[PDB]
Amino acid sequence: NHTSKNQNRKDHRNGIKKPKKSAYTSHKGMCPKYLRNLRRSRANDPRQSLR
Amino acid sequence: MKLNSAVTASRRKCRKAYFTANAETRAKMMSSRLSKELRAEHKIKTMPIRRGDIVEIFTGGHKGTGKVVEVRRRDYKICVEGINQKARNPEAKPVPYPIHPSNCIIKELYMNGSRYRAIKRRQERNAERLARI
Amino acid sequence: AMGRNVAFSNMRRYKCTNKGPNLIKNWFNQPARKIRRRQTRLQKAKAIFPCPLQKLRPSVTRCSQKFNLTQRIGRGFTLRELQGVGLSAGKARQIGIAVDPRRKNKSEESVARNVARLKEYLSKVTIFSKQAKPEEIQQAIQHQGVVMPVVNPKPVITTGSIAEAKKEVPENLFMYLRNARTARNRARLAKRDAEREAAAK
Amino acid sequence: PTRIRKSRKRRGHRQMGYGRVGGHRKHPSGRGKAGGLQHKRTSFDKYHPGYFGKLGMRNYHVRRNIEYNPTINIDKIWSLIPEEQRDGFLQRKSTTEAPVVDVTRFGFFKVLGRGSLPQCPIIIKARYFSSDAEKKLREVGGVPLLVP
Amino acid sequence: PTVKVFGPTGTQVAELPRPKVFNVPLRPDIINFVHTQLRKCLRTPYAVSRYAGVQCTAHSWGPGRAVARLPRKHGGIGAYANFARGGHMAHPTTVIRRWCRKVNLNQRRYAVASALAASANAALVEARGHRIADVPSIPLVVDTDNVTKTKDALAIIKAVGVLRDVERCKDSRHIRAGRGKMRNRRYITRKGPLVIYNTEDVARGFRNLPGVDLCHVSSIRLLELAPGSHPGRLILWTKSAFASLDDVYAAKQNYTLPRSCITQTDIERILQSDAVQKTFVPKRDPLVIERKVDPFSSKEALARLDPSG
RNA sequence: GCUAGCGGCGAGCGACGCGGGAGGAGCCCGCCCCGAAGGCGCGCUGUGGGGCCGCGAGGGGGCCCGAGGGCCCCGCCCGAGAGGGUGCAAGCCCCGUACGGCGAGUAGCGCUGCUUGAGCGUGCAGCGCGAAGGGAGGCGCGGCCCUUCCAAGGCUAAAUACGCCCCGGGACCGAUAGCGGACCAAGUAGCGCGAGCGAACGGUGAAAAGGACGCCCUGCGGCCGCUCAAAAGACCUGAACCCGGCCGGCCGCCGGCCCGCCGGCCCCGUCUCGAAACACGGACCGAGGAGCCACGCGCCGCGGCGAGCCCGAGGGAGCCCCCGCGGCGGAGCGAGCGCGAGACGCCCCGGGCCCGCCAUGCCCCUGCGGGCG
Repeated sequence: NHTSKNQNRKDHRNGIKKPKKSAYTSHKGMCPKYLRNLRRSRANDPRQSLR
Repeated sequence: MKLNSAVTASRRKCRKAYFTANAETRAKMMSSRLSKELRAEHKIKTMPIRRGDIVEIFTGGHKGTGKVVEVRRRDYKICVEGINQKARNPEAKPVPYPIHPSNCIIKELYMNGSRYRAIKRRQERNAERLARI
Repeated sequence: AMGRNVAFSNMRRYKCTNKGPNLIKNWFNQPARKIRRRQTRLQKAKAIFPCPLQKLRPSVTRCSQKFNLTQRIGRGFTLRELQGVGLSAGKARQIGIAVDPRRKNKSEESVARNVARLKEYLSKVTIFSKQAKPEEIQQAIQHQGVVMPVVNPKPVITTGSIAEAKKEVPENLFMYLRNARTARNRARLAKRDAEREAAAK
Repeated sequence: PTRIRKSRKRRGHRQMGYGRVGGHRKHPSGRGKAGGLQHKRTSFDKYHPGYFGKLGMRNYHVRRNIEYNPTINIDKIWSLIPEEQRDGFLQRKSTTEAPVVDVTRFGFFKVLGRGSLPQCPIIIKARYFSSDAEKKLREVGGVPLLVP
Repeated sequence: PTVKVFGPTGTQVAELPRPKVFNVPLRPDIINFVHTQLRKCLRTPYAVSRYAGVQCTAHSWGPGRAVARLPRKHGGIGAYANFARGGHMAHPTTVIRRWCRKVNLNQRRYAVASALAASANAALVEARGHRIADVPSIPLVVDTDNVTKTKDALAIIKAVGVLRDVERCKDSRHIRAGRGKMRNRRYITRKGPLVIYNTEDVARGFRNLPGVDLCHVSSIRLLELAPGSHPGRLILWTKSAFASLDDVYAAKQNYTLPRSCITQTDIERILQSDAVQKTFVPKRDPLVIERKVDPFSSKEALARLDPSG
């Protein structure tokens, strides 16, 4: 009953989809200390988006 | 058009009413055109057909004039003396060809007394209408 | 569709669909109903030709803090309101004013509203008596629809002085509002703490 | 419009769009939302979060009128004022003739602040005012008066 | 722009301004949709008797008797199935169906307005099938006082150019082509002019005229304005009706007429404008294809590719 | 309103209060005051009072047809050109139509049972026990209030529902359909001891003109013909299957060719991994025969209008016209008390911030309150 024949042909029908650009550069799982300091550096001089 | 709802405009209701109607209604339905000469004398366009009337057929094959020997209201037709089907055997009794009364013009009427009374009632009712109601 | 993302339907299953009382109510008689109500209305109007079909009813604040701003028409004028005009309930009914003993004004402003409505109606009403007076009756003209229909006036902007207005509002109004709102909870909790403080020494 | 329908086109095909190996049969997945904790758990977990269980306190009767509290943002307060009156008010300014808008009369009980009011002073009257709303109107020189 | 008014005599009695409804953009799609929806709302419900084919008592005989398993009576007569003679239809028609379709007021008004506007277009009327060659102007505004006699109305119509349309209708009456003949719908005539009347009591005079219909400016009907979901009907306006059209179409609460649009010719003139043509840049000259013939075989053919050879 | 609730909190179930309408009308007894004043053979164990009937327009000629209601020319009446009939398709041949006239075994409570969305009870009931100023306010209990009303007696129109029956209309069905039943005799003929079941069957033609005559035949019957436009002759049209004559061939299909030769062809439908299958269904032919409708949901396309939008019910001598609320959207989030979004931006996408919820630390008024990080 168990069988995986035709699984690879089915996967390669239009597959090998890459993960996505947001995934490669993300703030997920990163060191919380790194994230906090990054926000302070951004919040000054040109990068600051604060009004 | 018809502005009254009571009268039916259905083909089904109309045909059933004509096909099965009381004899009083069969009479009016079996009216026939009074002649130009009679109309001028009596002032009625059409009078109901009777058994002493002499009538001239004006459309159907057999267009002659004769007295109405018989009226069969059930068949909605009248029989005129002298208009018959061709008796196949020469020594045979004639069978009348029924003519519809619409196909006829009334040359003469059986005057009676009730006919005269009926003619007068219409003459006064038509006068109310001619007086623009 | 087949599964996938569908909110679940909250329409109840049909009951008595094959047998039982008819739970389907068709509306193909709706246009005919309109003609019927007008015909009954026309017949009734003629029966009291001078008199309006609808009796005078009172302006009443619509209930709830949701509609407390607007006013609608109520069953009848309160005995106090009729007394203010000077009409007894029975005399008022003959004039055409519906009377409700049950209603209580609940205000002094509510009474003023209706007493003014009653006063206006008394002017608008004309009593045709004198046995038969046909010529006056022929041109009487029956009022049609609700009598004195209630009018709900829309909000209009007004001019006010910020200096005088700032006198009534405390500075930091939010603190004043948030303190009033939570006073009961703050007071109970601080009593709960007084018992704990009392129950330590 | 029956004529322009998928079913009519599929006449002449036998199974009528429903398959041979599996055919249209009556309710082969059960009737209604059933088996959502058993056979259909996959779908109910995937697209229906919070469907099963009890999550909150219960009010046996809910009085909608008292739980009704309509709110207006600080951005739309000037919009309520009619345009003819509003256009002159902004140029005229004036502490003495500052516009009074009873948002309660328009139909809103609490003033929240989502946007920015115009600088000309305005007096707003409402049952309640959010703290940010009180601060913004106070910055525009307006008064947050209460209404009865 | 003012529309000429011709009296019963037929000679330019007065001038009246064009009502702004006739400036409404000509949308045929909005008309067809509201016409289709409003014709359905007039339909009377039909259904079969719920108790048809269910009145009999039939039980499937069962397996083993060499007979198909469909309900059969005492005799053994097939019953209670869509395939059995005397059986209930598989899905019986019911009056629960939605016989009426809702329309937004605005969309209905847009259609009625674009239909009156279509009457003004000269070709739309001829396209619909009215005979309008002798008609002086569109819209036809005729000052006709109260008319109670068909002969008076016929003279008006003859003197204003509509007799040929009335005669197309008179000589178009025939028996229908279906069971509709039997179902109290026996005779069909061709649709003719629509006379819009305001306070001019011309209804009695024009009612028995063949193919002609009447409608107070108070209630113009879109099924009338566009018969067959095809707009373009000759309308013989009474002069009160035109003079009241700006009133009728303003008494519509605060309904504002749909803003005027453009036409293919007014898109063509716009396209031919100097600015549009000046922007146009001619394209690169196209490719030459020329089907392959053997190059090696002929001296001239080889010389195009190998002249030295 | 559609959700407050209820439910192996599962499947499902499910009100009301606002608000807009139609319609509106209020009262009476006991108790108590009199005490026969009364309905007086009674009663003081309390009577009495407080729709029919009508008239009803205007057409000829020509040709042809079995017969126009057809055609071809010319006209007339329309407040009537809604229809039906009449020998074919009739505004004018007939009928009609439009236009007329004349408060106690109670409330409650205990226990049970039924029930309800009603949840420590939504209403009812048994039994037990039983008040007095009581009832209610949607979480029980005991206090204290506050609003609101008066159960255990009775009446009451209207707006609403609906079959037989009659009337009218239909984007309905057209005789295996439409009611079981279109047929002078259908719940009939028939069937079952009975309860009960339950058919079949429409059409000659304009007019029955429903068949003149003669020939024969032992006779039947046949034959001619007749009537009629036609036999349409027991009946309109008269298909398929099937069959008989006479004539013509030797033959399933597909292709080439003059045409009977060569070549190729397994029996369909259907389940099935796989059917020509020793799988199943199928003698043959005709007619009928199966994703329709309602409501809910998800999404798409279009059309109107746009912080708006909306034929709701309804109401307007109003007909497809006009006027016409909720609702839905515009603010979210938190179990809830409650609190409450602007900072960027073609679009998309991440980031950053803001709001709520869960913390944390500071500062201070109107303080378990506020603000700020």
